[PDB]
Amino acid sequence: AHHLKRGATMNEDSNEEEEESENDWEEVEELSEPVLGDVRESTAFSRS
Amino acid sequence: MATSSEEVLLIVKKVRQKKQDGALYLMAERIAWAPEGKDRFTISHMYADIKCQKISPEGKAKIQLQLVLHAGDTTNFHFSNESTAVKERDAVKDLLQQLLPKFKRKAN
Repeated sequence: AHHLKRGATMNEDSNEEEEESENDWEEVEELSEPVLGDVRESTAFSRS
Repeated sequence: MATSSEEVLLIVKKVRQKKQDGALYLMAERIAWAPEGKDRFTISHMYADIKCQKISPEGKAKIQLQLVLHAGDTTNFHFSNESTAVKERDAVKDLLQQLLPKFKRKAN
């Protein structure tokens, strides 16, 4: 099919904001590590 | 190590924004982009302001990454690097989404 953005000549001069498939992205979201305690190295202090 | 230093964690090549030639550099807490072969950066966003990022999958003539900022902004990055376009796309994706909630400044 055709690209849903460029319907006619608008910026084919510099080719900047005229056409782009910006309506088809696998939307990625802020991913965090599953942690329930930030003490895995501090606990390995062994002794003081 | 994430100490407000310009430590580029990931160096991405031939990245185009709206087809504009450039290079994408992922630092410790900020992601910046500057035209390829140019010393002056034009795009600079903090992970803190970015909420998420979407990646334009195969099937298109260009593999890309759009940055969705929780401030109401979006940055379309086209990976025009024939060598590692798709590969860089996912590496950037991961690194970015991994750091995204780590520097989240939306707690305000």
